[PDB]
Amino acid sequence: PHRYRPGTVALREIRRYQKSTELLIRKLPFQRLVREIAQDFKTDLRFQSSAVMALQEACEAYLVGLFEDTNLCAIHAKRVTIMPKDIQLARRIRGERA
Amino acid sequence: PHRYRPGTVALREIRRYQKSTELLIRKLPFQRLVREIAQDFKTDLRFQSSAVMALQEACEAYLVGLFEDTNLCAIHAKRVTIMPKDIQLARRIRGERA
Amino acid sequence: VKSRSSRAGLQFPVGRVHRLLRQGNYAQRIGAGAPVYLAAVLEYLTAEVLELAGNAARDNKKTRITPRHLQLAIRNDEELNKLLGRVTIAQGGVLPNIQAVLLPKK
Amino acid sequence: VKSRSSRAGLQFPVGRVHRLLRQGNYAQRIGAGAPVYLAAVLEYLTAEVLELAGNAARDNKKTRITPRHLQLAIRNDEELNKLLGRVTIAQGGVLPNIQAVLLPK
Amino acid sequence: KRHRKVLRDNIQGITKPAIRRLARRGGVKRISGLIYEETRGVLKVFLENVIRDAVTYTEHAKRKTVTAMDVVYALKRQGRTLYGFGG
Amino acid sequence: LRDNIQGITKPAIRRLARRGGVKRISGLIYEETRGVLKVFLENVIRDAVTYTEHAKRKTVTAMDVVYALKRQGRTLYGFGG
Amino acid sequence: RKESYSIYIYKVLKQVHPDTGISSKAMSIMNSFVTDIFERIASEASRLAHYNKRSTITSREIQTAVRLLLPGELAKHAVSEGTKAVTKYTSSK
Amino acid sequence: RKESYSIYIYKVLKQVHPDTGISSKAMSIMNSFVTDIFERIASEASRLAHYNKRSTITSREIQTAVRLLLPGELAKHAVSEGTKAVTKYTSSK
DNA sequence: ATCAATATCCACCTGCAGATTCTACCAAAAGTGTATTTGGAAACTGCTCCATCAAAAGGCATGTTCAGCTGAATTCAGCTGAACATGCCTTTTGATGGAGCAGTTTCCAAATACACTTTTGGTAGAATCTGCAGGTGGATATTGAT
DNA sequence: ATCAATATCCACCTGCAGATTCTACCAAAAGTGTATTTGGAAACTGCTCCATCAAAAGGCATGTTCAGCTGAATTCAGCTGAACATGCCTTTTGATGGAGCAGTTTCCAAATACACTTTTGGTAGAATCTGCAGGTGGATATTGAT
Ligand SMILES: [Cl-]
Ligand SMILES: [Cl-]
Ligand SMILES: [Cl-]
Ligand SMILES: [Cl-]
Ligand SMILES: [Cl-]
Ligand SMILES: [Cl-]
Ligand SMILES: [Cl-]
Ligand SMILES: [Cl-]
Ligand SMILES: [Mn+2]
Ligand SMILES: [Mn+2]
Ligand SMILES: [Mn+2]
Ligand SMILES: [Mn+2]
Ligand SMILES: [Mn+2]
Ligand SMILES: [Mn+2]
Ligand SMILES: [Mn+2]
Ligand SMILES: [Mn+2]
Ligand SMILES: [Mn+2]
Ligand SMILES: [Mn+2]
Ligand SMILES: [Mn+2]
Ligand SMILES: [Mn+2]
Ligand SMILES: [Mn+2]
Ligand SMILES: [Mn+2]
Ligand SMILES: [Mn+2]
Ligand SMILES: [Mn+2]
Ligand SMILES: [Mn+2]
Ligand SMILES: [Mn+2]
Ligand SMILES: [Mn+2]
Ligand SMILES: [Mn+2]
Ligand SMILES: [Mn+2]
Ligand SMILES: [Mn+2]
Repeated sequence: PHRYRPGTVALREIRRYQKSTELLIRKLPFQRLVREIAQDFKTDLRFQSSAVMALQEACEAYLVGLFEDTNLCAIHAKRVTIMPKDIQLARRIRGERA
Repeated sequence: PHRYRPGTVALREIRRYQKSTELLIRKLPFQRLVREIAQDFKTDLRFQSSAVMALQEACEAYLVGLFEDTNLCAIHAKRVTIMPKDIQLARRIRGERA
Repeated sequence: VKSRSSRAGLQFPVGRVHRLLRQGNYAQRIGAGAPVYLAAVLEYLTAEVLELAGNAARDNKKTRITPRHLQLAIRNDEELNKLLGRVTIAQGGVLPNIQAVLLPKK
Repeated sequence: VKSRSSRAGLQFPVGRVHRLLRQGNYAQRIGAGAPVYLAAVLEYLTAEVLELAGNAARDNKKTRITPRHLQLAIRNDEELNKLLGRVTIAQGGVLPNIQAVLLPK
Repeated sequence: KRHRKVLRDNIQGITKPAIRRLARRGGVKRISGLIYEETRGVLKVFLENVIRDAVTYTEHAKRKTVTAMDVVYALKRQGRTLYGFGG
Repeated sequence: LRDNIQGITKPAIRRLARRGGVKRISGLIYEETRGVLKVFLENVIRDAVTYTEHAKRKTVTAMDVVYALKRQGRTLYGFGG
Repeated sequence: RKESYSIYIYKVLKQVHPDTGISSKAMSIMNSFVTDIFERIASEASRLAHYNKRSTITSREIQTAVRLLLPGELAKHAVSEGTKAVTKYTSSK
Repeated sequence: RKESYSIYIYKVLKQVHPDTGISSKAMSIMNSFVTDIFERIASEASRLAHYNKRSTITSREIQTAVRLLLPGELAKHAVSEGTKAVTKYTSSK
């Protein structure tokens, strides 16, 4: 029976995904989310596929960017685990609101 | 002999200066500083008094805001004392660094 | 002879707004209704912050609006605050606010 | 017939840049030197990020520059990183970077 | 003659492992159990704002199809400039 | 003789912190603060003076400073624009 | 000779609090406010017209620009006032 | 009928890196980059002409705009290239 | 300081989707020749702006004492990472019908372009007012000790 | 929480200088009335491109078990940063005189905008080329247990 200690596979995954550039959210679900939000803002809407793709590029870049700042806020608190508290702090300093 | 406990006068001052709108850096030393820094970019320069005043306004506003975010970072770390560490974190998350 | 501000039912100068639009390099032509609309919008927003600042001065037991009153007005209102989130008001100071964790225990 | 680009010793299209200046609503009139200068600067900056990106491609055993190479080139260069500090490069990913405190021992 | 099925709850399509992956690219090593819901909230706000402005550009163009340019312009309004999509 | 940035004194920095809600201040904060302050002023003044030079002037006007501040995303109200 | 929005701002001040005054510094701040919002709305309208290969900034451009620039409620009221002034102006010969 | 900077970008690519190619996604990003920098510089130039009650954007405006927008070294080299292009251009008939 | 159990690399292979080259029109530069502007470039203002001067005033620097806070150490419960089994559902491929971009004409409602004619917004002195800085005297808050 | 004792605030009134409002005139915009253009809306319509749809299969999402090591709680000591009294010096300020420049004219030479009229450079597909993504399998390294 073999078993990597907790943290090892996590760091492995960090290296893995920092090496690649592929989108990390599944395509179809994100497309559905977009159509849902848009629909709530306006019905009968159509989307160019490249527009959905742009939206996903923006969303993932923003979320990766936010997670870096979050990580810095957890490490500032002498922690290794990111928490909603951290996200909230990062977004407060960034000037984002609620 | 009378003595207020540490923290008391500090809170007093917080309320006092949060009530006022006076510039808090003394004017002449600041004008000195401004003229020096400016001297490094172009020599034999003159300054409108309203220009120096605008600079000091913008500046003190900037530093007070940064002190807010800094304080939030110190409180995030279960502290009550702001440290250079805190200013660093705030400025990194603000996008003024890294 | 009646000014376009009067014809639009506005205090703000429709003609001047038109001139500024032309001289601001925005487009090659400026429609007739655009300066009216813009002037109306600017006047509404002005009325808004002037009202809230008036209230803030009334609260301070003052008759004349100051930078401080404009700041207290703007920062205490969610939407004006958002609209001016990256604007600094000279001689406006800050809202009194102390993080609870900094207050004495008993 | 003499291309203005040629007369300026430039690869970037001086005439096109002048036209875009005219059509962009920036000013009533556009001086003849402005499009020359602007196209020159644009070409220079293009050359700089293409240089660094080409380096990234070579470092990664690649003949062809990708968005990834562009991202690495830009983020690893302080000046370009600052110039484009609020720009997002599609399919660019991020710089490998792990906070030291996250490593074992 | 037929309408699409109702769209609802699609934010849950933003799965736990996907959020996990995004955190990994952010260089995050350990994740609290309450992070995923917060992330979904924050993401939803982000998307709402960008899509709102985009669709506003669509409306103004008197179109019914949101274009990649609509999203690019929308993103630029919010200081999140995007390269790669005809920007 | 003392440096000009040192003319930005400890108690003034303290007062600014107070307006920002800070209750307790580490002794290393003041030098840090002076540094940040210097960077801010360098950036703003550099831009402003650039406006000045373009205007073929020798007097930095309040508008130059306001325009520079608007460039740095720090719009100031109250000085001519 | 220099010009500003001072007298219009004061007029609206009287229309909104009849017995309230305004200091000079405050008046400057209000001028900067009007100038700012002017520049935002105009710039966005310009962008809008450009995106659709149009050469005229019409009331519609100002409207969309308002919708994009002002937060929800304020935007709604701004659109209201705008349409009102334009219909009233079309209603004067 | 869509025009881009692609052939010019490719020319410069071959100049700095003769045996290196570029993928279409990367070329698209390059096109965005050029249009972006174009817009920043032209906007700043517009603004600068405006502030000084001038109606013409000359090479001088472009230059100051460049010094405002670009960080140190980048700016210095950009200014160099711009000046040389301009002098070379004006010497020709 | 050693062995297993995986994960990590690096080279070598090969057809394919994606990039580079080849050809062919057309909008877009570029070339001429009038036709305006525009922003210098000298000679002078009026005006803020710099430099002293000269006190007085607070405000800053210094040093002592010590409360209380921060950081180190220790503990443990329970959250969260790793591994595994199960089966859903996203991903891929290819086709099809038609909604909805755009591309082109066809034309007026609307804007521009002058030429005057009016009227309003600014400027420099004129004419009152709002707070601010002070001053008690009355409670509140803060701190040490029955 | 109550006994006393500094200091802190808060209220109500007060008097005045520093600003604010009000008044009185002249260029400069704003408004009119024509004479033209000109943008862009309406009405087909040639065609990408989006929305479904189908169907197979495997890449992953989901859910469980379980134990390691992380976060949170607790304690404690020492040393940092606050409060405060002391005494010195730099900032403030307040004209004052001088003069360095912004802010404005006033000319023209150079530069820019027009309006046509040729001349090419760049673009949209088709016709060739070819890196590189995936797929394997053996060497190297990494990790975790005795
Ligand atoms: Cl800054
Ligand atoms: Cl020029
Ligand atoms: Cl010659
Ligand atoms: Cl000239
Ligand atoms: Cl599959
Ligand atoms: Cl001299
Ligand atoms: Cl060719
Ligand atoms: Cl050819
Ligand atoms: Mn000097
Ligand atoms: Mn209109
Ligand atoms: Mn080379
Ligand atoms: Mn090279
Ligand atoms: Mn093919
Ligand atoms: Mn399942
Ligand atoms: Mn149809
Ligand atoms: Mn009048
Ligand atoms: Mn009048
Ligand atoms: Mn008048
Ligand atoms: Mn008082
Ligand atoms: Mn008072
Ligand atoms: Mn009383
Ligand atoms: Mn007086
Ligand atoms: Mn037309
Ligand atoms: Mn256990
Ligand atoms: Mn721990
Ligand atoms: Mn616990
Ligand atoms: Mn002790
Ligand atoms: Mn004493
Ligand atoms: Mn002189
Ligand atoms: Mn491979």
